[PDB]
Amino acid sequence: CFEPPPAISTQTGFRGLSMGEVLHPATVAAKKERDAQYPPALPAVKAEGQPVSKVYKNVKVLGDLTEPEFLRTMTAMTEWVSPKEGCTYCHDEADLSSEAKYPFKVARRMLEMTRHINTDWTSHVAQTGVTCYTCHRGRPVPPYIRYLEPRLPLDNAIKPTFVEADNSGHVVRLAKNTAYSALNYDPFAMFLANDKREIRFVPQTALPPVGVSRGMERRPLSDAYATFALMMFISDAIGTNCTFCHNPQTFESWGNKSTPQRAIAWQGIKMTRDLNMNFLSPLKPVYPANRLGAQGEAPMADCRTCHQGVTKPLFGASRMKDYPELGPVKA
Amino acid sequence: ALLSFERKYRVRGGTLIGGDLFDFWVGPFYVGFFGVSAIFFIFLGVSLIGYAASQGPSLDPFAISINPPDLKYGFAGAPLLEGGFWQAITVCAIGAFISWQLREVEISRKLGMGWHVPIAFGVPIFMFLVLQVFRPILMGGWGFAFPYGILSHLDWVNNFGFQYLNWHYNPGHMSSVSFLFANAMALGLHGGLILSVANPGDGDKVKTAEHENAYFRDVVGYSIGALAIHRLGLFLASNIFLTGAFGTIASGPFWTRGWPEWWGWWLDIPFWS
Amino acid sequence: MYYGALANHLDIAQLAWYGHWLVIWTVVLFYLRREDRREGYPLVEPLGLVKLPSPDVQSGELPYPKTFTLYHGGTVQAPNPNRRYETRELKLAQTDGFEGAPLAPTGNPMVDGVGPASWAERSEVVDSTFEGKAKIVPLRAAPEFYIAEGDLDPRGLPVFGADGIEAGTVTDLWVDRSEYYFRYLEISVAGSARTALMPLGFASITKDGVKVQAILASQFANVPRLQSRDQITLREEDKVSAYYAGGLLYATPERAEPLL
Amino acid sequence: ADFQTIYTQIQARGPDHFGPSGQWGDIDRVGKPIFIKWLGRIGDAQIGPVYLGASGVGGIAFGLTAILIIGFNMLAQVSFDPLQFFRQFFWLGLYPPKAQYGMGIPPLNDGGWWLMAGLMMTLSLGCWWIRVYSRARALGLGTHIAWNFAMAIFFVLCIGFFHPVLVGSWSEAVPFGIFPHLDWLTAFSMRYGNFYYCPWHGFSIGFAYGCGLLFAAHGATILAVARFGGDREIEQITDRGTAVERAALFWRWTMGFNATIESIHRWGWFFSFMVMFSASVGILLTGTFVDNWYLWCVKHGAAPDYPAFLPATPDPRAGTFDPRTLTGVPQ
Amino acid sequence: SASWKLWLILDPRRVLTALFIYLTVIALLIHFGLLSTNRLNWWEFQRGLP
Amino acid sequence: SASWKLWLILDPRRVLTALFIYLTVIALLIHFGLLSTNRLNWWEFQRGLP
Amino acid sequence: SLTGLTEEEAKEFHSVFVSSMVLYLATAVIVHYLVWTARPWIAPIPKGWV
Amino acid sequence: SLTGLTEEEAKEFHSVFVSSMVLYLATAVIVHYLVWTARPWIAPIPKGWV
Ligand code: BCB
Ligand SMILES: C/C=C1/c2cc3[nH]c4c(c3C)C(=O)[C@H](C(=O)OC)c4c3nc(cc4[nH]c(cc(n2)[C@@H]1C)c(C(C)=O)c4C)[C@@H](C)[C@@H]3CCC(=O)OC/C=C(\C)CCC[C@H](C)CCC[C@H](C)CCCC(C)C
Ligand SMILES: C/C=C1/c2cc3[nH]c4c(c3C)C(=O)[C@H](C(=O)OC)c4c3nc(cc4[nH]c(cc(n2)[C@@H]1C)c(C(C)=O)c4C)[C@@H](C)[C@@H]3CCC(=O)OC/C=C(\C)CCC[C@H](C)CCC[C@H](C)CCCC(C)C
Ligand SMILES: COC1=C(OC)C(=O)C(C/C=C(\C)CC/C=C(\C)CC/C=C(\C)CC/C=C(\C)CC/C=C(\C)CC/C=C(\C)CC/C=C(\C)CCC=C(C)C)=C(C)C1=O
Ligand SMILES: CC(C)=CCC/C(C)=C/CC/C(C)=C/CC/C(C)=C/CC/C(C)=C/CC/C(C)=C/CC/C(C)=C/CC1=C(C)C(=O)c2ccccc2C1=O
Ligand code: HEC
Ligand SMILES: CC(C)=CCC/C(C)=C/C=C/C(C)=C/C=C/C(C)=C/C=C\C=C(C)\C=C\C=C(/C)CC/C=C(\C)CCCC(C)C
Ligand SMILES: [Fe+3]
Ligand SMILES: [Mg+2]
Repeated sequence: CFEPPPAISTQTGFRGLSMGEVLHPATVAAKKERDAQYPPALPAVKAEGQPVSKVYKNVKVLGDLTEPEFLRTMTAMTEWVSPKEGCTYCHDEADLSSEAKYPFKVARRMLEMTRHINTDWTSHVAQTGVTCYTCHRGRPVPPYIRYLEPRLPLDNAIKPTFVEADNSGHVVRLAKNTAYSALNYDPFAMFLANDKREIRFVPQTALPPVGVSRGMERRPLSDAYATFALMMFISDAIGTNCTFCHNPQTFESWGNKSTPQRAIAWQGIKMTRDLNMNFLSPLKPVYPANRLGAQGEAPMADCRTCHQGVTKPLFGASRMKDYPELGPVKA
Repeated sequence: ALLSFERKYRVRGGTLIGGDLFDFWVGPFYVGFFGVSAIFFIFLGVSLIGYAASQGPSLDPFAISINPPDLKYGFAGAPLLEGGFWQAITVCAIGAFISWQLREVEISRKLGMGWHVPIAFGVPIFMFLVLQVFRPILMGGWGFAFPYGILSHLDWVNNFGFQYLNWHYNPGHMSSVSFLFANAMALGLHGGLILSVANPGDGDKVKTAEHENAYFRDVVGYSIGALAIHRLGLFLASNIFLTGAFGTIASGPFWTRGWPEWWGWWLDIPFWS
Repeated sequence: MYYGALANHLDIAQLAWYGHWLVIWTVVLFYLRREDRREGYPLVEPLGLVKLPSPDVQSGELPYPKTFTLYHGGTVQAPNPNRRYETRELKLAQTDGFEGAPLAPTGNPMVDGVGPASWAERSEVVDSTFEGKAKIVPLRAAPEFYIAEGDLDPRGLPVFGADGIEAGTVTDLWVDRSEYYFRYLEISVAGSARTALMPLGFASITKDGVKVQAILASQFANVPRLQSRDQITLREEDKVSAYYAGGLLYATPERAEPLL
Repeated sequence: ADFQTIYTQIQARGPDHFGPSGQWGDIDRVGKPIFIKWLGRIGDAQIGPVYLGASGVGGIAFGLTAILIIGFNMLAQVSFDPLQFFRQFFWLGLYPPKAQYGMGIPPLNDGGWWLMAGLMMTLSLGCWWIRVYSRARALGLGTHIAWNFAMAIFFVLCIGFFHPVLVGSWSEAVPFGIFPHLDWLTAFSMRYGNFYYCPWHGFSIGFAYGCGLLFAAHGATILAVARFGGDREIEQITDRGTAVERAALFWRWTMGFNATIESIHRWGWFFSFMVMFSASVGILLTGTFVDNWYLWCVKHGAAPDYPAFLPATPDPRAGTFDPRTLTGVPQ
Repeated sequence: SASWKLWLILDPRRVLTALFIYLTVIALLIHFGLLSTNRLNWWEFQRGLP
Repeated sequence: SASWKLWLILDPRRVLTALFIYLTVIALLIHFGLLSTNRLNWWEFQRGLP
Repeated sequence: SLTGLTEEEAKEFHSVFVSSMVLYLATAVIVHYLVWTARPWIAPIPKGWV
Repeated sequence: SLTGLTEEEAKEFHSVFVSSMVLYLATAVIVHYLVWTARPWIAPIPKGWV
């Protein structure tokens, strides 16, 4: 209810438009300390030998590597996903080729997903890229996952209170997933699980056009509310405000009225929809029943899953050069 | 040039500074030392606005915008076309407002009136100072202040509001808006009641203060009274800015998050989760 | 193609904008300012250079007079032809030849009734209740009115002037019977057989006594006198209030001087 | 300082008297007046008697019915949990339809209850307007208050009923709720492109600020001449004393012109009326004849433009979607 | 045994009105609190168990 | 004991009303706070146990 | 007295008030037993509850 | 008397007030024992607790 001064302010718009970031230094420092737990890159190994899909029996994604580099990748993955459990989280103790454990199959699809992100979505992740740690932060279950219904607490490792899991908490579950606003919508299920809905709702002409402006030919105003809820969610998930990407003088305008971060955010929306539709949701049959949602759906990812309240995940920390096997993949 | 009852009131004395030097009228206007300074600042500031507008991109009256400096300049004087003109006009505006208030003090001293009007005028001056000086000082530069333009200062208000993701949830804003609406409604009621009593209809008699009390005791069960309604109107009008200033000064210096999250103090009480 | 279009570059909102301005300025200039001119107009130029229209004709800026029919009696007009001319021979002399030049009192402005001590030529009638009784009366003449329980009773308190010298004793309160509101303190002034009314607004009242910044103790003697003991006319109210108000500027010479 | 202008130190008490008789309804003036002491410091101490009347009862009955509907639907929103109702009250709301039904009566679960509550509130406001008007008439007073009130009620109808009619959709109307109706403010402004660029929004705000200025100035003026009996405004209207001569001269010497003690009340009435009148005109123009106020201002040359501070970024979706899908249903 | 003297000072009407309102508030709280559960809700189809 | 003289100064009606409101608020806090916990909610099906 | 009741009015009101209060509480007791037969609302301690 | 009661009224009220308060507290004690038999709410110190 009180944050002591000073604040940190950036300027993202023309002078006098009060556009830019506003940050609490203690919050920034706490997030920086949290994100600095990123394990250092493992020492490089000599890339010499015959390819691993000659020595090994069940390699389907990382076949091009050699035994030292492949083992280094496995060591990085166990640091990033299951440091407490170790190799046994995904592997049979005796048969390293066995794919009996569901985390093995999930992790294979996750390797493909990470390579896809680092190869085909450089329009969003640029040369920073992602690794398993970007979402997992050293846990089997990433701290911020999404279902078709909002949940509390946001970090799923924390056990929910009675109200957070009860029907009477529904409104709060909405509010705390849209930065405490009263907007009566779940923008993740509407906009980020798939690409069925149009986020944009603002007209692009001064006067109402014939054919779209009366009665049943109009989109309901609920769409405006829903997009506002999505934008609140994005601002909270990225740890910024609307002027990071907009000149609120005209939210609908581009050019001098939007920042480059808005174009990157559009690429992020496309990438999140793609990841949910093509990699995370189709994993439903592999999971046990305790990982699925109320509708029996598989857990998904949103902006918060990678960003976790920072405009750049881990403040732009990168491992792309250190682990080329995670992307970009040269065809 | 005089109201028919005016001459007996035009006596010397009551000035704060200047004495008989500027103690005179020009037409209906009282001048005084602070009338002289008000005209100085008004002429200078409007002329600087005119020249600075002439050098901007559009001369359409509603598109003119004189903006403060970039944040990088901090509190330093900026080049005139890049915020320096805004700084000069800001100084002229402050001088004009304070001169006007002090001339009101002199006029009310001359008339044997209470100083309620210049004191009330102090409130919007204080809000202007909060917006353009005090909050910029806390935030660390003149670049946080609003620009001068019919529609551009609205852009500043808009973007300032959305820097905190929904300004409607600002508690100081909620109080300020409640006072604004209450004041407009109370002014409507008060004007209507006085006019209804003085203008009953066709050939009907002017009614009395007892009729004023009776009307509102009938309608809502309470009548605040003739003097008390003026006290209340002043109270509500003043509290618009007096309580808004808290939300304004808090936004950034005391609160960097979205305003809806501030209500977590209530929502997140552990007793009810 | 579009709703609201009247031409290629003419739309309904554009015309309604100018219509709104027309509404605002017609109401302001054609009606509200004319209403504003129902007192003090036509304007007078005692030191003018040119000939104005006679004050007794409807000269063009003047609204046509309206008639207020009073609750207890006759009628008044606005503009009021009877209040048009003021005839009192104010004790004031010009400090300079032009109208914009302030006037200076020729001696004892508070008694004369000039400047902040000026009183208006109100009707010499007692303001009344809607039942026809005198509205403002001392508590001795209105036993059915009383101070609310637990509130400070000021009767018997000493009254001190602006110079800290004791000036008198509160003898009574005067209550407004229509509004149920105390409006005056009656003060027996020391050094005479005489009572002076004072508006309750000029009194700072404690349990120790009442203090009056407005006038010196010795000036309480010259407060304007009520013709009747237990009632007050509207003009008497104006005179009594204006005496203390004039003291705000005239009680001592220093009060009329600037800081710098 | 005149401390009487701050509060009332010595309160007066008198006989329990019936007010001025009305042409009818003196039988319905009920209640024994009560005198609460702290209220007499800032205003009049007396509460009551209150007039019942037929129109007052109608206002109460319709208003209580609407309140009951709203509160019950809020309670259902927390699944009837009383503690959670108390906690979440500000975030709760009864919403108009979220789907597009045009102007058809929506189902109970998606806007029917909202519609019934809106009708009940409208009828309660109608009855209370009758009460205001007819009490003015009964006491032999002009009906100025009732016409100011009528303008306010008309604005309420514009935002709740008339604009939905004009664009043809109940989904545009204001929800009932503490935070939800503010959410509507923002969603409505976004849908129609920044209400800051609506000229009648500007007029309404100009007159609202003008009400602030005028009531501050007039209240302070009357307080400043309170020692001359300035608060007795009716007598000053009929027999002008030195209080209003001083008030007029203060304003004349300050700004070159002045009102009278009667006409300043006409100014106040006009400004308060114009708040609601300008707001009503703006709402009736919005959507029906103007789609995007910012683009309307750009078309008419009024909108300021600013250089980009960060690089200007073109719309990355330019020419990839049909612009009719922004505000119109695709099918 | 002198409990009846309570009505010499406590105004039976006030106590009756207060009890009416108070017991009503308690009853509404209990009925609506039970309806907010799955286990003890008797209006709706049974939820919270397979 | 002269404790009864308390009622010569303390106005039994005020004390009774204050106790009524005070104990009601405490009881409501306790009942509804217990119902906000997995462990001690006696209305709902048992939650929060493995 | 401060309420306007006489001595005998106070006694008669006290008698009827107490009888009504006792009857209301007794029917509440019976109703709670019947509701228990409908829903035994205080379940026994479940297995892993500590 | 600052509260309008006579001295014997004060003593009668005091006796009834103290008896009622004590009865209320005693039944609270019994009820808390019964509730403990239903739910022993102060759990023993858990294994890792310090
Ligand atoms: C998206 C952003 C929003 C926003 C952003 C916002 C901000 C950032 C602030 C407010 C503030 C305020 N807002 Mg909010 N706003 C309000 C209303 C209000 C006001 C009650 C309040 C105070 C305004 C103020 O300080 O002016 C200031 C006016 C001044 C200083 C006048 C100075 C006058 C000067 C002394 C004299 C000038 C004289 C002329 C130059 C002379 C002219 C000469 C003549 C002759 C021509 C309503 C009723 C709504 C509705 C309906 O939703 C709303 C929505 C919003 N506001 C949007 C949600 N607004 C302020 C506040 O208090 O917030 C808590 C504030 O800081
Ligand atoms: C809570 C109490 C409030 C309140 C109270 C009172 N209000 C008063 C008084 C009281 C008591 C007076 O006594 C005084 C007066 O005489 O009344 C007739 C006055 C007055 N209130 C004015 C404007 C007003 N009140 C607003 C708000 C409230 N008022 C709130 C609601 C607003 C809003 C909200 O926008 C406005 C615009 C003037 C008309 C007048 C000052 C004249 C002046 O100061 O003369 C001196 C100065 C000038 C005439 C011009 C100066 C021009 C400079 C040099 C150049 C321009 C600089 C500027 C920064 C550019 C801005 C651009 C823009 C697009 C962004
Ligand atoms: C520009 C001019 C404006 C303006 C003007 C004017 N405004 C007027 C008049 C004029 C001229 C009148 O003459 C009339 C009146 O009489 O004045 C005394 C009135 C009025 N403006 C009110 C409210 C108002 N004005 C607002 C705004 C503006 N006004 C703008 C600013 C706002 C804002 C902004 O939010 C509000 C809330 C009422 C007090 C009153 C109508 C009462 C009614 O129509 O009653 C209708 C009756 C009912 C709804 C029944 C109520 C039953 C109980 C008490 C309620 C439920 C209790 C239950 C226990 C449940 C609990 C929960 C529940 C509390 C939730
Ligand atoms: C166009 O200008 C106008 C406005 O500006 C927009 C208005 O705001 C208003 C007021 C408010 C509105 C238009 C908005 C709400 C109005 C609606 C929905 C339509 C009008 C409805 C009303 C004014 C009130 C609605 C009330 C009902 C339908 C219930 C009617 C029942 C009543 C009156 C009591 C039943 C009793 C009888 C039928 C006979 C006995 C009656 C009495 C003894 C007293 C009745 C007294 C009077 C004065 C009619 C008016 C009237 C107006 O003309
Ligand atoms: C030689 C030399 C230096 C000369 C200089 C002379 C000098 C200082 C000139 C100044 C010239 C300037 C700057 C003039 C500008 C004047 C200004 C600020 C005009 C603005 C007018 C505006 C827009 C006011 C907004 C408020 C408004 C709508 C007011 C209209 C209603 C009125 C007149 C309110 C004032 C008013 C109020 C508030 C009462 O309560 C009252 C009670 C009883 C009788 C009369 C009145 C009364 O007149
Ligand atoms: C889950 C996150 C894993 C952890 C932790 C570890 N490994 Fe793994 N491993 C995983 C997958 C999904 C795969 C299949 C790779 C593919 O592209 O198909 C593997 C593969 C291996 C293999 C090859 C098995 C074979 O066919 O011979 C080996 C030898 C291997 N992994 C070793 C290994 C070690 C030593 C680990 C601990 C440090 C380890 N893995 C962790 C998924 C996961
Ligand atoms: C043409 C046809 C067929 C029909 C037309 C019907 C018609 C005229 C409809 C009109 C609708 C209108 C005008 C709607 C307008 C709505 C508007 C402007 C609403 C705006 C704001 C509302 C707000 C802020 C409401 C807040 C409400 C509350 C907080 C209520 C709280 C209630 C309670 C605590 C009561 C609890 C009761 C308990 C038993 C549970
Ligand atoms: Fe008034
Ligand atoms: Mg539940």
